[PDB]
Order: sequence, then C-alpha cells, then structure tokens
Amino acid sequence: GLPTTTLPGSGQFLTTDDRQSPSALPNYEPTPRIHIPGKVHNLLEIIQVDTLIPMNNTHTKDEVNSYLIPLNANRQNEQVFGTNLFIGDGVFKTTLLGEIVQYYTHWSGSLRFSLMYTGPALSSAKLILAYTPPGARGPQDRREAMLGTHVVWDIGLQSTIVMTIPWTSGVQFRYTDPDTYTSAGFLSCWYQTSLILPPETTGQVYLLSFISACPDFKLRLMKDTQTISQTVALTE
Amino acid sequence: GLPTTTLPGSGQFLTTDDRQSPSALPNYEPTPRIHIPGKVHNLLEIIQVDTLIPMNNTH
Amino acid sequence: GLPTTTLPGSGQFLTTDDRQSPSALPNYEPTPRIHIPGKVHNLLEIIQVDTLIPMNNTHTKDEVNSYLIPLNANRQNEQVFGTNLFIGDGVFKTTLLGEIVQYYTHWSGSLRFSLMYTGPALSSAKLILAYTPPGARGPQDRREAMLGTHVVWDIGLQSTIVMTIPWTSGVQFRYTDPDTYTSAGFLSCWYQTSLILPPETTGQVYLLSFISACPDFKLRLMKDTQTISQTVALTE
Amino acid sequence: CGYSDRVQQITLGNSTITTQEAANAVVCYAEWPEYLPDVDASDVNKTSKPDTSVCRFYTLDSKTWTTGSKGWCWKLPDALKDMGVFGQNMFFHSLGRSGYTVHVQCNATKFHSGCLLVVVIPEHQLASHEGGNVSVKYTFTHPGERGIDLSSANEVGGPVKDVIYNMNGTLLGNLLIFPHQFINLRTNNTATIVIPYINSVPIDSMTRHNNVSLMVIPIAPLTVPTGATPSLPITVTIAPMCTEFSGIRSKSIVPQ
Amino acid sequence: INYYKDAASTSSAGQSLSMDPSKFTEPVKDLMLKGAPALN
Amino acid sequence: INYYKDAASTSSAGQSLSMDPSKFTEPVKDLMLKGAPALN
Amino acid sequence: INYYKDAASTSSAGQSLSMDPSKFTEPVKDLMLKGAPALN
Amino acid sequence: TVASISSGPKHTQKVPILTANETGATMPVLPSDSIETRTTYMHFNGSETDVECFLGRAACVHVTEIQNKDATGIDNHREAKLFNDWKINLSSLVQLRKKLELFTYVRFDSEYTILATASQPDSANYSSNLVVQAMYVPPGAPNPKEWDDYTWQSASNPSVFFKVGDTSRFSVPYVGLASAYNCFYDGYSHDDAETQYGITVLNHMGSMAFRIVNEHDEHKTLVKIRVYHRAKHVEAWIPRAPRALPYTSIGRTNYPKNTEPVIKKRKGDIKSY
Amino acid sequence: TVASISSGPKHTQKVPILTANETGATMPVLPSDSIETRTTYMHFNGSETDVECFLGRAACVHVTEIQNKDATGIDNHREAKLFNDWKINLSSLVQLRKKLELFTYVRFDSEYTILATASQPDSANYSSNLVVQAMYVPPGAPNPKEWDDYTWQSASNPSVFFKVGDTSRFSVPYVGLASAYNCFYDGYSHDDAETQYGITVLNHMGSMAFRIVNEHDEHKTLVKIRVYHRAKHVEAWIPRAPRALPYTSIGRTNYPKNTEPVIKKRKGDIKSY
Repeated sequence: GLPTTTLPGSGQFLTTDDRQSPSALPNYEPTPRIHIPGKVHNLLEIIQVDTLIPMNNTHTKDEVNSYLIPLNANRQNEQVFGTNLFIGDGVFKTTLLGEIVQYYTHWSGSLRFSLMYTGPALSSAKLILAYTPPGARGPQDRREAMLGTHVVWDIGLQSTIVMTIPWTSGVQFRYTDPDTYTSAGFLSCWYQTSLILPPETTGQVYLLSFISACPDFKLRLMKDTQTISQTVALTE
Repeated sequence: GLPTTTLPGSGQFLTTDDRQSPSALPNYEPTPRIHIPGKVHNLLEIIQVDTLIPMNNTH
Repeated sequence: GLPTTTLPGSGQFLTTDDRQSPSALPNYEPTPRIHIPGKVHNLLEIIQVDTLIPMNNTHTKDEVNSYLIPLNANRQNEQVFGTNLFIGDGVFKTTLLGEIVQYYTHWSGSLRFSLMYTGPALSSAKLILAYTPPGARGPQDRREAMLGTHVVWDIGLQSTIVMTIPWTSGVQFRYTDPDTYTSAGFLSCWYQTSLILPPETTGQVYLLSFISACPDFKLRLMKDTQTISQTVALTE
Repeated sequence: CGYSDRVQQITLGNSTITTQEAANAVVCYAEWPEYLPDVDASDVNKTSKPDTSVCRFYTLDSKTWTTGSKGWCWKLPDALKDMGVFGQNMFFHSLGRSGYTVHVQCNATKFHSGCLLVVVIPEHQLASHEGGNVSVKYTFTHPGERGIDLSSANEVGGPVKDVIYNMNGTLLGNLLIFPHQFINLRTNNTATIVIPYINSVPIDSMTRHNNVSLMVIPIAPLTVPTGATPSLPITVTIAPMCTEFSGIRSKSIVPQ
Repeated sequence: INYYKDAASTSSAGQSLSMDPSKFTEPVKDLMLKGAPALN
Repeated sequence: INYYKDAASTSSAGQSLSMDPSKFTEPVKDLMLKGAPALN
Repeated sequence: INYYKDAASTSSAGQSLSMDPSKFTEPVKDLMLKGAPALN
Repeated sequence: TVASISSGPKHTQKVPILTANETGATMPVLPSDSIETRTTYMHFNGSETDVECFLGRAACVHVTEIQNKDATGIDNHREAKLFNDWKINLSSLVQLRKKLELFTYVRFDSEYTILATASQPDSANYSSNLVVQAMYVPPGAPNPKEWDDYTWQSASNPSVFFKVGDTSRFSVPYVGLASAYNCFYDGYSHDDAETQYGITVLNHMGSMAFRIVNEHDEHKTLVKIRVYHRAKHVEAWIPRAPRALPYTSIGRTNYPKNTEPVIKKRKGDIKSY
Repeated sequence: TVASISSGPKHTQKVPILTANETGATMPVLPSDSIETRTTYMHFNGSETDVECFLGRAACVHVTEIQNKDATGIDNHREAKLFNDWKINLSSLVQLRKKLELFTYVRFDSEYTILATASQPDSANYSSNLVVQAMYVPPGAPNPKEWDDYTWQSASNPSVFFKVGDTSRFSVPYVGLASAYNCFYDGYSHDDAETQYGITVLNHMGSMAFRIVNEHDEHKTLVKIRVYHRAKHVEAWIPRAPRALPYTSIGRTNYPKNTEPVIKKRKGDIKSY
C-alpha cells in the first residue's frame, strides 16, 4: 500500500467543499428532463427585472398605498420624494433587487431607477429626477439637486421615465449593509415646472417607482439574509 | 509519502457502495461455469410472464 | 479502494508546509489587480537602500542629535567615531538594514557605508575611513587604522563618500546575533589633516552616516525579531 | 414610414377581438404555446386536439372596479369549466394540457386616473386566513367564472384575502417578476398575456390542479372626475390555445 | 483501475444489456406470431 | 477524474456561461428597440 | 497537480525571479552613472 | 467585455430614457443613455451568482435526539427516544427554505452529510463508542417500529453506519416522479371537498429512521443527530416573488395572524433621506 | 552570476566613491570600486527573502476560550463563554503585525488553520468528544446571539465542524473591496468632526463565531481555540519605514506615553568599540 501522510484539517466538516461521494441508490435512472419555460441559469438575469419600490413607506401598517408616491397640483419648486441609497436597507429591502442583494456582501455597477405616471390623459407635469453622489449633503432645494446628475422628465405620450444611476465610486465594490464609507449617495425628485390638472378633476395623482440592475451589475461573497428568522423548527 | 486529507464520512458503513476489497482466499480457482437453461439477466424479463390474479378474494 | 499506509507524523501541525486546501468561498471572483507604483518582489531590493545610522548613540533619551556625528575644528590625528560591526546589534539594530537583518539568522556579502558632510561651503576637512578586519584589536591611532582597509576622503564639491566594506571571512556565512567567532571586525574614522572653518563661523559641524547592502548580500534561515514584544493581546 | 402600433386584433376560431388603445401583448417567457412532442410524452393514449371548437375567446362576467376595490383573482382552467365544449372536454377527459391568450379590458375617459397590475402566477398556492397548518378547501380555490374577490371578508376553510401579501406571504411590489402588464387608464384600455403550458409534467389532471392564476390588482386607486360615478367595469376574456386532451372516461365528479 | 490480483476482488460488472424475455414468455415448439390464429 | 460509477456522485458542473435576461426582462410579442417610441 | 477548482486553493508561486532595486535605490529624473560627477 | 461604452453629447429625436412600462418590458437602458460615460470593462464573470452556486452549499435540514437505554418497561420506543423518524423535506429551516422556494420548479442531485454528537447530562465515567444507523425508508417500505425491529436488517433499503462524533456522507440522484420538484402546487390529492391542498405525494421524498445500533449500557447518552443537505447539478425554472412573512408549517404557504409590518417605515416624511 | 569582479589598480579622473546623497539616490557602488578584488560567484538565488516567503509562513492571530455547560440561569451566552466572536483582523499579534505592516498595500490569498485544545480544570472522569463549529459572519450577516441561535443553521454562511484536539484548514480568496488591503489609511469614514480615523470598513474582513455544537454535559470543559493564518500568492507595494515602538491598539498607529528609548545607548563615547 502507498505510504501517505494526512495534512491538518482531515475529517473536518466544511459546508462549502464540492468533492465526489458514493450514491445511496446505485444504478438508479432519474426521470427524463422536459422543456419547462422560464429556465434561470444565474441571478444576474432576474435581478435585471423591475420591481416596485415602497417609496411612500410613511404609513403605520403595510398597505398598497405605500407604493404610491403622491403628487399635488399647483406646487412650484418643491420636493416630491427623497431617499438615501443603501440598496440592502430602507425602501429597497423589500424589493426583488434589494432582497437578492441582501444574500451577498459586496455590490458594484449601475442601478436603473424608473417612474410611471398615472394622472389623467389631459394632465401635465414636468419633474426633475436628481442623483447626488456621496460626499455631499442630501439636497435641500432643486437648485442644489440640479447641480448633480439629473433627468428633466416631461410627462406625455411615453408614460415612464428611466434614469440610470451611474456607478460613482473610488473603491471597486460597496457593502450591501449600511456602512458610511461605502455609502452610495442620495435620490430626490422635484417639481421642474408644476403639476397642472384638467378642469372638473380633483385631489392628488400618483407615480409608481421601480428598481432593476444594469447588465454591468456585480454581487459577491454570499451570506444568509436577516429579512426572515425562526425560534422553533417547523412541522408538517 | 503523499500528503492527503480525509473528507467527512470516512469509515462509515453504507450498504450500497460497490468498491473493490481483498480476497480471503488468494489464488483460488472457482468451479467452471456450465450451461444451465433459464438464465435471468434482469427482472423485466420475468415480470413480463402472466400469473393468475386471485380476483375472487371474497372467501 | 486503494490500500495505503500512513507514515509517522500524520495529522501534525507544521507552520511552514505549503500544500493545497479547500476554499471557504467557492466560485468567488476577486477584485481586479491595478497598477500601484513601488512593487516589492524580494527584500534584497529594499535592503540595498541607504538609511541613517544613529552613530552618536551616547545620549540619555532618543533624539535627532543621535544621528549627527560631531566634528570639531583644529583637531589633528584624532578619532571622529568608532564601532564594532555586529549588524544585528548596537548602532545598526534600529536601521533598515540592521532591522531587516534581524529577521534572519545567517548573513553574507559586502556592506556599503556612507558619510555626508554638512559644514559650510567655505569649510574644508580631510578624513580617513578605516575598516579593520576581525582578529585584530580595535584601532587606537590613525597609523594603526591606516594599516587596514581605508578611504581618504577630501570633502569638496561631492558632499558624500561611499566606502564599501569588502566581505572578509573564511566561513561563507556569519551570524546576525553577536557571536565572537563570527564577528565582522571594526569601523573607525580619523582626521587625515584637520577640520578648517571659514572666518566668522563657530562651533562643531556634523556628518550623517548611512548603511545599505551591496547586490552580493545574502540572508537565510528566517526567525522572529526581539526588537518588539507584547505581554497582553491587543484590542480594537 | 407611416404606421401605428395601438391597433391590433386577435381572431381565434369564430371570435375576433379588436383594440385601439393597446400596449404590446406579452408572451410568457418569450415562448409561444405548443402541442406536446413525442420526445416529452408519457401517457400512450393518442391525444384529442379539438382545434376551432375550443380554441376561441370566452368572456367572463364583468367586475366593477370601485374606489375601495382591493383586486380580483381567477384560477385556470377552473374559470373555464362551464364554457362550452372546452368545459365539457375538461371534465370528460382524465388528463389535459393547454396554453391561453388572456385579454383584460377596462375602458375609461381622458379625465379618469388609475392603474391595474394584470399578472399571471404559475402554481399560485393560496394561504388560509386561519394561519398555522390549515388547508384551503377545494370549493374556495375552484370558484369558476365568478372568481375570487379580494375585497370580500375571509371564510372558514377559505384562503386569506389580504391582497398586499398576495394571499401567499409575498409583497405586491414584487409580482412584476411574473409575466405581467399594466392597464394604466391614461395610456391603455387593454392588457394581453399569451401563456404556454407551465407544469413539471407533460400533461396533467385539469380537475385537481390549476396551472396558473390570473390576478388583476388596482395599484393606483380609481380616481373619477368630479360628478362621475365612482365605478368602472372590467371584462376578462380568455381563450384556450394549443389545447391537448388525453384519457377519455366517464364525466368527472367534483365538489358542489 | 483494479488494486488487487483476484477477479473476486473486483466491483460489479454493471448490467447484462442484451435481454430476451421470449425464452420465458413463449417457450413453445412452433413459433406463434400475434394476430394469426394461435390454433387452427 | 471521477472515482464513482454514477453521475449523481459527481461534483458541480460550474456555471452555465451563456446567459440571456431578455426572456424575463422583455417577454413581449413585438420586439422593441430602445430609442424608438414604445407606442405609436 | 491541482486537486481543487479555485486558484485560492493553490500552493505558493515560488519566487518572482526578475528583480530590479533601481526603482527604490535611484528614483531620479536624470540617470546618473557611477564615476561621473553627480553634480556639475 | 465592456461594461460602460465611451459616449459623448446627445442631440437626437430617438429618446431611450422615455418608455411605457405598461408593456411589461423593462427596457435595457444603460448608464451611457442618461449621461456621458467613459469606456470601462466588466472584469467579472458572475460565477458566485449561478443557480448552482446560490443553492449549492450545505445547510442543516433536521436535528434529532436519540438515547442508548434499556427497552424494558417501555411501550413506545420512539417516545422513549430510542429511535427517531424524519419525514424527508427541505422546508423545516427558513434560511434554506426561502432560497429554494424562490423558484417554482427545481431539479437537483442531493448530497446528505450526517453529523452525530454525544452528550452525558447524567453521570458517566467514559466517552462511549456508540455507532449510529441511519436507514432510508422510501414510501411503501415498513418504517421501523422498535429499536431492535426486523426492519433494521435492511435487506434492500439503503442504510449507513458510523461512529458518533464523526460524520457520514452519501449522494442521492433526483428522486421526484415528475421532471422537476414542485416547490408549490395549486391543487389537491383527489377531487374531494375535505382533501389536503398543496402538501401531497408530489413532495413525499420518503422517511429516514435513526437508531443507536450499539446495545444499551448502564449510563444514558443523548446523541443529537444533525442532517445537512448540499445540492449538485442544480436546474431551476419559473422565478418567483420572494417570501416576505414568517412561515407556520412545512409544505404550506400560510403566515401568522397579527403579523408585524414588513415595510420598514421611514423616520419623517417621503422627502427625508 | 559574478558577485565580485576581478579588479586591479585604479588611477582615474572618474571617482565612483564620491557622490551627492542629497539627490535621494543610493549609488550602486561595489567592493571593486573602493579596493582591488578577485572574481567570485554569488552561488545563491535569494528564495528565502522573497515577499512570498517573508509573509508566507503560519502565525497565530487569535486565541479564545469556550465552554460546554447548561444555558439555564444565564442572560448572556457570550459572557458565559458558551460561544465567542472574533472581529477578523491580523493586527492582534505584534510578531505578524510588524512583518505585514512593513508595506503600505498587500494583496494575498489567506489560509486559515484552526487548532482547538480541551481542558478540565474542574472534576471530569473521561476526555469528552467535543465538536467545535467555526462560522464565518461576513459584514451584514446576523452574528450569533445564543449558543443555540437560528443563525448557526448557516443556510448560506461558510461553516466548519471539527473534533476538539484535531485541526481544520480552509483557504480564503482575496476579500478586500479595493485592489489591495490598506495596512494604513490617512483618512476618515465620512467628512465629520467626530468620526473614526484609520480604523474603517477598509479593514473590515467580517467576523468569526465559535461554539461547541455538542450538547452540554455534567462536567465543564474549557476549550482554547487558536486561529493560525498563512498567506499565499502574496504581492506587496510601497515599502515603509519599520515599526520601532510597542503598539497600543488594533488598526491604529498609537504608541504608549513615557515609552523607553529605542536607540541602544553605547557604553563610553562615540569613539569606543
């Protein structure tokens, strides 16, 4: 027999090693594979799909109303919504992008932020979407926000705007968990002109907000999420 | 000697694994094989033969 | 399964063996490598750079003054400085060369010893750098030192002299730790003529002393240094 | 290069649907519905393909969208069990397979505001409102053409009716991962979703299992102009497509 | 790769792939083809 | 090198390298190119 | 022979054999040759 | 591969940032479409995000305690903890259940690793050399009834024996009747008014019975057996909306009544950062 | 390769021994430039002085004690030593810290080797067969709170199980966000008057939690867990001035007040040998 020497760490259980092992059902033939639509090879495919952001997270209990950003008529030079950009926390924690992001430690690449208008067909509004890179204060005015990355959106036949948040970082990867040195910046929305409603129409109208990843998005170092937990083992 | 690391599950008894092992009778020559009619290679051969069903199982 | 026999010493922890082992993060892609200036492949690159020697180590507390070798005007046939040559101890222990040398047990090859003059531009001095190989007494006079390896330095437009201490040994390697059979010899400096100062100028002037290795320098058998120590584990 | 995209029409059998305010139709997973091929088949009985006798549009009873309506849910093929020859074949055959062209319609004036999320969920397994390990009874999961109203109160042995948690423990904003379309009254009057057969098996029981569940959920609430009725009609139209039936046998018996 | 001298030390031969149930299902002197009368 | 008879005994296949998010991001009947009007 | 899938599982690369101390010993704009006056 | 392309000023009648999300399509708009960018490379392949990597690391699925003691004066050996049974399912642990339940259908080869650990809460003089037997009982096979039942002979059922303190590891091919496992099932066992919804033989992998094959001693040793499952050759279909609320039972989608809000309410108005 | 060249008498207007060290260049003057030498060879390659060899041998980085005892009547399981947490950093041991902190940036693959050793200071009749669990908690993952917390299930976090007395060993790829680790950082977490200097998420590798997965027994066993780190594929940039004074904290450059002199004062004047 071949003389061998066992290295340290022999017989230890590491939950990540991928080595071969003996079958408990030898000579077993598995059921044939069938064509099922919707095959997923990698999570970078599904994280690239838009999901609604609960931007109006200012309610006592969870409601459908939490996904509706309120717009008010006859408002000049005022803010519509505002948020920090920690994609593993806050308004993003419950979205598909933020929830998938929470299964990883490091993230990099550009985000796609979208808004859809739902007011009347005879209604009009011009809004300014502004992204403020990290290092600078959360903007207090449109003049302060407009100094940064911005898209002026004329609401018309095309019902949705798509503003892509460019990757602005020195370090190649940011943490998914809120850490100040790896902070992503801020998002704000402001009235560029104002919201004008047609005659015989009243109240507030709403915007729906969506989030998805660009094809240059990256995620690494897997971890268990803290969005679900248990105290006792489940039973059938 | 070759440095090696033993994976988890070493020295466990699994009743289905098919690995080689040492003979307790080395250099032994077995009795020659003879032609015997009715050789079975697989059970799908014999399960294909009809057997009576006790359909009147009401006794 | 293959019959094998485990040799003695199986499952023992040796801190120097370099064998493969399983990754705890399988399929992980590391951040790309970037061009950073100042890449070091081997310590024989950085030990070849000059560092100041605290030759005036005759003060009660550590001061900048400890790096300044004093020169006095109107001194004939007298010593400037003197030292044994244990490069892992004495004046060399705190220098980069001596400090890197202390991480190894054996040393071989030639040393580069340099002096820079700092007196006035109208000032003049002629000095004799003398290296005395081992076996002979530490020199008591310039005539005794001048009998050995020496450089007569005329201080002028070129502000620095570079005297290389040739490898003089029977045995191929010397110990870094002070041992008498593997002693490296002695260094001394003497007034060849005298230091002459220009009119209207007073006091002592200074020389700065430097040490570096020649490209034929060798170090082997790594060990932990005794220039730093701790009694309790550190905390954040 | 002069043309328009809002005008599209679908003709299946003897029925034709026309539109003038349509958003591009959705084809689930970019896969058009198709017949079961020999390389995937398991049951050896040769399949009955009824073509134009079942492959046509059936209109389901209209629902009334009010300012306080929570949403609506339909199960397929259960919602079509009383619809002509498809409904009979679905009960006379032991196994069936079918794709569907779903077309949801909600028309309104140029002054109305509101948005519906029309989404198809494969195996939309419902949760009971009682929690713990309680099961949803067959009679509440198989309502037929009248569907499930999420605005109604919870029932004993029934499913939960909290629309925000999708009746299964997921949030409403994440339903966009499933094939979906929005009926934004400002942009559109119709959503359309072509569904292929989605199952882990080639053909299956049509009476015990619902392959997909259609949900129409108002996201932005209905906002009518001052003095108009605070209600709008919603009509759902479904057509079986690329349908296969196998294993003919006496008519199947189901609860109620 | 076999690590021992004897055939008895080896692992299984897998499966005998050529099967024929006819020697058990139809062990009849005259050959009978399905569809033709068994008896005439 | 595989040390067992069954495919179930093997280590992972690594990664399916050819990806295409379009079947989930744009499952629409008519193909839409970015910059051209979505609707006309 | 490597027994694992990742580069992080490997043993050391040995030594980077091509060394050049000049970038640390003489990082000067104009090149200086020994024997010629450093300054003139 | 390029991540961001080089892009300068834009003055055009084609506007890539305006669209209609009503169509159900999420347009592939890039950073280069909203502002002017420089050329940079991805320099990343995405191997850690593959479905084989996201589902292909071990997680515990069951934990059970078994005891070596005399069977005299006991009517039920399972209630005396002399042997224990596990209805095989991967839905008992929420960390693994949420990852796997993110898809509708999944087809994978399994790899079980069993870790048995001993404990003497009562007086014992030495660490006993106990051997544990893990027996797979597929649906239809007789589940053991006693710690010394005739069933443990295992003339055909797969069985593994290992020393307590050490571990055992065996691979299992895809055992589902269908072409993929059903993580969710909107249906019933039969067309009946009172039958089970969702939980049905579609999710019935079988059972595993655990005993100490060593005879009983003078001291009681409690052995905690921990089963770990790691998936290989993973394929997944129909991605689903992620689970948000806590669970209440295995194989069913129920959530608790009076549950806490899942949306993290913001401090201040919709305009605060 | 020649170490010293053959060289005879010198009579020249080119003087290689005279220079200006003010230029910041250390001239490559050889033994052959000051005196007459013979031809000799290096007959040495310098493999033991490579940065891969100077940083590529194991050194202990953390030592911690954990106990197997009943958790009844305890409010904090970490203060009862039932489980212990380590903020991953290589700056706790001065022998390793000084070698590594000799460069400004270092990029290397890690190799951890964990050694657990048992001890019974109180009465015990046998050597218990304890199994230790080492769990990696990357930043963002829930750090264990109890010895039997739901976090230990480890559905996605890397975890290793091994018998006390033996050792475990696993490799770790370069985990830094940047292209190289920062040994020093002349900066802050944010532009703030009261924020942390130097210590910041640039040096945050994560955490490791350690527990005895075996149940509690009748006797108390103290297990000292020792973590050893060995670097592979090492690259280093910007060589630095060596540390001279003793340290006071992890990740910070502070030294004690009233420290002893580091220059070894000579016995006699500057002329003594």
